[PDB]
Amino acid sequence: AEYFRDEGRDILLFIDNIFRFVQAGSEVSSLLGRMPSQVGYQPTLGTEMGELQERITSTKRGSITSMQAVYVPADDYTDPAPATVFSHLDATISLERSIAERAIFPAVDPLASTSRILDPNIVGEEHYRVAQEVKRVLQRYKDLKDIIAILGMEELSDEDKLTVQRARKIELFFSQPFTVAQQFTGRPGKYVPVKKTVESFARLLNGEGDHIPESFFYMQGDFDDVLAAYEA
Amino acid sequence: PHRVTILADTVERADEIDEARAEQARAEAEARRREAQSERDMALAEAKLRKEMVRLRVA
Repeated sequence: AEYFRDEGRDILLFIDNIFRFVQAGSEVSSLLGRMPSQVGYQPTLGTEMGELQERITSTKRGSITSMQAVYVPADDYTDPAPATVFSHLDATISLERSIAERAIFPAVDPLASTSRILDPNIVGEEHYRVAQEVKRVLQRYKDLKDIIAILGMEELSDEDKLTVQRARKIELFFSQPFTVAQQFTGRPGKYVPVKKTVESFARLLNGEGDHIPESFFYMQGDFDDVLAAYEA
Repeated sequence: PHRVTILADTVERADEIDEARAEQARAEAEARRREAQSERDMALAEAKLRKEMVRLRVA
């Protein structure tokens, strides 16, 4: 990847199971006679991570963006390998089984998917504002689901009905057609720039998405595409 | 001869409040609902919910 970066071309580098890289380092150190550190891990854990992750950076001539996959042993995030991996992370994406099984193909959970770029001084005031209005109605994970479950929605929830409708609309709208799955699901893929995303979600939270039922925000690129589908 | 008692089942018109100027009765139900019926019915249901859901999680 660094060859092409030196050529000036932006590169997307995927590392599958960087935790396995940590484990390989641990085994190499154990076989090399080095004393173990923490839970049997190599003493040179931080430096070994630095010598690899620091090459993934954006210089002036080019950039190497990385999208790694991390496997945590059991569910222990206190483990030294996930901790050292996370010390070199800028964003996390948490694909969820429930979202995947609800026919929404991009299973990126709106919650549990953070980023350090999501602040006004880089993305912009509007982007941060729209990203905060969304994920706020979902901040509860629609905790209203339990009250519906044990109350039959109580036959009336006032505003909660509107916030539930908006949250469901946004959850459906997060899906996007895949240009690589176009030959599988028979649907052209739409590429949505960040400006289109922020404008569409700003309008949806303002309320232009209202008066439109579900299954119309299921699988579309822009809010303009949703409007075109609605009028047709 | 000395005291009069009216065990009336219900009272309606009352020059004290009547329909116009009536205040006590106004929001009186909420005064005996938000902390009694309305909201509180859900308020105690939320206690049942969040407690029940964590009851299996501790098992």
